[PDB]
Amino acid sequence: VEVLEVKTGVDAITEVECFLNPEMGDPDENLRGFSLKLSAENDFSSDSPERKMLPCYSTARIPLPNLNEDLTCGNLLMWEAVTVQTEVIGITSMLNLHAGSQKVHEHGGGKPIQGSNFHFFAVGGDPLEMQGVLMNYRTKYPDGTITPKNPTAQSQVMNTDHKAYLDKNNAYPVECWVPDPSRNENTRYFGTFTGGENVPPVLHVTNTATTVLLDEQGVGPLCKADSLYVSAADICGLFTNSSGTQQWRGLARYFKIRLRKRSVKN
Amino acid sequence: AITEVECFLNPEMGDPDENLRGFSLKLSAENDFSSDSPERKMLPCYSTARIPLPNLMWEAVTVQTEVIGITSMLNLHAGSQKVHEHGGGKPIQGSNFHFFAVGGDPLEMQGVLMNYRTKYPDGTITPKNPTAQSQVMNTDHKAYLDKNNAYPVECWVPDPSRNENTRYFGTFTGGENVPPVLHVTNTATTVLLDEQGVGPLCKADSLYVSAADICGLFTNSSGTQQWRGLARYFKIRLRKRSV
Amino acid sequence: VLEVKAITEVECFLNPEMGDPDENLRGFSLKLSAENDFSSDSPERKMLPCYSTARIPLPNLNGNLLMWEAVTVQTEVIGITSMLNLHAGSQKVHEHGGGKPIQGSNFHFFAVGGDPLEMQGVLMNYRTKYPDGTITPKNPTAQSQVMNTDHKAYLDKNNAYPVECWVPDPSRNENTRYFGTFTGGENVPPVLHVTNTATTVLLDEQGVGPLCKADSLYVSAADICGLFTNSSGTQQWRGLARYFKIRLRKRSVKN
Amino acid sequence: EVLEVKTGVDAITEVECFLNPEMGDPDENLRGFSLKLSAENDFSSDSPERKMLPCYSTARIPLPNLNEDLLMWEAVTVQTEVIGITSMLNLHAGSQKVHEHGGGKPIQGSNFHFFAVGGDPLEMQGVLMNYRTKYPDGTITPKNPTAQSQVMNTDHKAYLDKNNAYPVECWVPDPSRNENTRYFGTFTGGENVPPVLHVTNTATTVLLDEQGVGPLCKADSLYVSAADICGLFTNSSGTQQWRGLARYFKIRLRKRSVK
Amino acid sequence: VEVLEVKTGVITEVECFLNPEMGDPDENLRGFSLKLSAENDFSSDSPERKMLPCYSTARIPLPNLNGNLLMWEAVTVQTEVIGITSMLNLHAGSQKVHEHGGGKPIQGSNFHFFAVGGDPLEMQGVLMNYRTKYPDGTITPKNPTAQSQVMNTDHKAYLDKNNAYPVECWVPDPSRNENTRYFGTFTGGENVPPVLHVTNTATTVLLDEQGVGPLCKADSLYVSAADICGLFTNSSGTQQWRGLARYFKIRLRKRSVKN
Ligand SMILES: [Cl-]
Ligand SMILES: [Cl-]
Ligand SMILES: [Cl-]
Ligand SMILES: [Cl-]
Ligand SMILES: [Cl-]
Repeated sequence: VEVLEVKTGVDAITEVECFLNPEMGDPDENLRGFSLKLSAENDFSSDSPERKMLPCYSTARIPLPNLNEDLTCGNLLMWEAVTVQTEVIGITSMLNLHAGSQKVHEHGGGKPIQGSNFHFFAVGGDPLEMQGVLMNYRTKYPDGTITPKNPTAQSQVMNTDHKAYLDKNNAYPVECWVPDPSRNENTRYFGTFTGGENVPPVLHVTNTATTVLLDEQGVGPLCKADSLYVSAADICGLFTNSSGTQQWRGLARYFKIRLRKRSVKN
Repeated sequence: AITEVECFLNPEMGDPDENLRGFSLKLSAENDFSSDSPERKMLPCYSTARIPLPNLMWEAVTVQTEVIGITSMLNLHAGSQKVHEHGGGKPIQGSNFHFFAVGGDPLEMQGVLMNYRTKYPDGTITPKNPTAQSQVMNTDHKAYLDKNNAYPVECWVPDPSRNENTRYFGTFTGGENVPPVLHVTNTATTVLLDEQGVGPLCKADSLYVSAADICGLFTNSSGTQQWRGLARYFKIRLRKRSV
Repeated sequence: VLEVKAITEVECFLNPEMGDPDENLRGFSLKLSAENDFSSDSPERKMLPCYSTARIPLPNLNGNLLMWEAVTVQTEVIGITSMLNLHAGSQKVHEHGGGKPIQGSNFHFFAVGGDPLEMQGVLMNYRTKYPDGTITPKNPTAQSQVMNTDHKAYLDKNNAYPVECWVPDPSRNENTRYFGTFTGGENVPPVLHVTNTATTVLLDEQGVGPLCKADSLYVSAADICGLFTNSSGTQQWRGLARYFKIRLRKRSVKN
Repeated sequence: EVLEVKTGVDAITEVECFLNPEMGDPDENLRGFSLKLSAENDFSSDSPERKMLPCYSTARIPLPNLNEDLLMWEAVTVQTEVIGITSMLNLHAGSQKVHEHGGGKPIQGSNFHFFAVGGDPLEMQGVLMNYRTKYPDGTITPKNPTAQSQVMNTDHKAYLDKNNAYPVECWVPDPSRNENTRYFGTFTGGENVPPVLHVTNTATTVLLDEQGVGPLCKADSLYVSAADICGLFTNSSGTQQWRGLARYFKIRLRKRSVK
Repeated sequence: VEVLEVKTGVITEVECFLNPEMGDPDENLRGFSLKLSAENDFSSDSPERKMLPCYSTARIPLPNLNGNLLMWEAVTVQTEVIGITSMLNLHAGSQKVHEHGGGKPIQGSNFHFFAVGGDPLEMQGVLMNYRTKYPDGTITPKNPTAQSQVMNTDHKAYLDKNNAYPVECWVPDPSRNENTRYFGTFTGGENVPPVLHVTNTATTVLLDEQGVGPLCKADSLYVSAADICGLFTNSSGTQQWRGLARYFKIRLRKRSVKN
């Protein structure tokens, strides 16, 4: 994390940068960035996934410099997030087809990472707000995860009881939660899910691409209590081991966020 | 002057028992066209809701919408057939349909059938007195989407010759191995204004939302297959217009 | 072509013409044969999808004259959700599985003009012996497998011009606008969109749309959605109807 | 040096043509196809037959004669599409059944669609899969290639100056040249690649560069070039042949003043 | 440097064809990698040097232009992959798709990347397997840990040597590269079709949001690339990366700066 006062004064611009690590499970000390091997074919009535098999959302709160020296003034200053540049880091590491992966056929190279993937990021001045949805409401989730409380069959579609803040890194399983479009007035989020056994990962990098965070009235997220929130999930696909077992692979996400000072009423 | 309303519309995939809400009954295959009698719980239907408004007319101006719970398909540990020996479960994939409508009147639909001789089960509303022409265009088959969980998706499409007071959007992608591709963002808005700058006008102080979101097929360990659907969120901005 | 002068709307649903092998299978073709030698390729009539077309008469408005000018079209394929019936007739994807979706080669095409669509003949196999009731390239040669300029036709009859023999002619059609997409392959997914919010403008670079020459408006289409695979393994083309809503205006022209 | 566009009577013209594909044409009945594909030749003994090799198509269109000593014809737009795309809906003839009782296999697999419009012949750069390929009489291929010819060897410069002679697998348009040509190509490779081809008489490609100047036709000649390999046709035996289709061009030109 | 106005008056272009560095296992297999190994345990993963594609780079020298000084500024780049049609050779080396069929197209995982800057490309290391033992002649992350499989900020490198930095080890660094523009797309998968476009009508603008392009502060311009097109499958079943050269044409102008 770096917080840089690029310019000071009324038109002050501060740039925050950070690399958010993925939280795929990390089943042992040497497989950081991967999940535990996937189980299959568990009956809905006895589906008890292991902690390290479940990728979770990544998140961090980044403290910003205090702007208000007199807290009793009629007008106070807040940091306002105006743009974000972001990309997934280490995509070329998937070109290692010599280590660990099942050969595609006899005498062939290793099988590329492929299959279902999810790429998501958010930037806001409050924690990202999430809605819970489950494949199977009777899944017994493991200690260390935070998942929908008292789920019912309705939790497999929409159960409005399942509201949460993404307020803990490596705790909210990606399979249980989505960003909540009925809330998040102070966050911009973006995600794409692509499902399937053989789905090719497609990932772009460039330092020339910027996303604008301003709403239709020209206001970006406002950093409450001088806190900027970054969230991500970048499940790149499934790594298939020589044995045939499969593990999720994730990669870190870079953020560069440009902020300006907005005057608001107390 | 301006008001916003929102709704989470649940999918109606069939719901074969109390536990399998959001899924259909397992799919039958290979019925002859002359003896095709599908069970009610096997047929996804269109979802719809009528949203009352404060009582000039309310004009629908924009809609924000997205499919809810897409990441739930990352549960590959529960119920699904292994992709190979020692491998994880098979992702939901295959034919899918994503559709929504916003209107001041119920959605107007036209009936088209794969097989006109299909015997549809009690509880569904399907084209009446179908003929072979019902497999192409039979203009007799007009309906209003006036009941939730009743009009099967396979029997009905939005009618482009009507719907003067509704805007609708859908995409059908067919095939066994088709990957679901779903995007979420709170930064996308669809403007509902026509070329004259006029949106859907809510006739009896009612706003109509409609959806179908069949995400693909879930393959059980045994090889059987079931539709999986997801709820759809709507946030509609309305303004008052005099008439 | 002088000033614009007033406004009328026509709409039509054009049925597909996939072959219709019996009275129950409207919208399908006869099952496909395979592996006919080029020297003995005699397709049956009901196996061959043809272009759909209709002529829509308009009011007769007549030194100068007035003509109906086509300005915009809204069009879409009708019944796309019918392909979610995987219980009827289709081969199971595997044991205990649902039926196989319609998929594979598809062609989606429409045209709007004030003359019949002008077409160019091109054939896979020039030696194909086409059946009675079809209108195909006359006196074809090896060159008819590439470009043979002899093969000019008007789409002047419904359910007669096989889709496999004919394409819209880009060297002609001055008074028609046409649009088509061919996607080929064994397992290609059908992808079809619907919305009543999309309009195709028919005006050319000078703001002039198709002009209905003898008070007739022409619509044409082909919407082969893919192949339907029966339990036996036999395959049939499946097609769907196309809707047209065309807005016209009155235009002054010199005689 | 380019001056003002010239307007007036006869300052505009339009030309059109159809360019036939050059896929090999293995016998008198198989126009538009290649000879069946061989496979698995060692790089040291790779001798493709003439009729197995698709070649670029090209033609020169004469324009109304302007005095070369000052005006030149300037190509402004081109309308172009592939002709006969629906012919691939013939699945009854020649093609291997997809399975027992099934229809024939569609044409699919690797494909290349390319066109160019210019006031000079298209300038090409040679690149080879295998520098040791022994090309047959009747083809013009990179001369005296080396191992470097499998990547970039700048000796391999050629003009597309002969129809049905330059194999598509040996040559690409040269981005370091072609100051007076606009070219456009897409290669898609793979066994099962679906052909995707659009037609419409409403789409135009503008040939003007960033200064608003199109190709200038040197001696009242317009050069058109194309390659449209649509995929592989699979015979019932399992053998495979390239299938190609003709391309139509309609080019609009204007007179431009020069010095 | 404080950037002042563009120096106007009676702009230059430089160009380069940058060769791919796929490993080149012998004198005849320029542009390919060594055959790919598979299934090496993470604890004993020792790739041979000729199996590892590396980033390509070149330095283009420029003449010095000199209170206010002048520097060359890169405004636009035209770039494309060279030799894409070479993949239509399905007769040489590749395994037949089925009995009596043609050869298997190049397909599978591919990466296409370029950069243009006034300093060498700045890179960040990320590994599939931190315990990989890389071969002599490669430059790879130093003292990697488990954290090196996600983000380890210690792994910073300059692309300061051609055919040395393995593609699999390094990515352009978005936290640096203030004076370079880079662009890349990774497409992974066993059977991914290559899709490659060529046209001389496409230009990438290298100006930033203030209208300033990369500045050649030490009178040098840097081009960098990786173009792994896919995997070639030999008749034996073995697989090799295939790469192709990348063309660059960069338009430069003179920019005044404060000393
Ligand atoms: Cl909860
Ligand atoms: Cl009815
Ligand atoms: Cl004829
Ligand atoms: Cl040469
Ligand atoms: Cl390092």
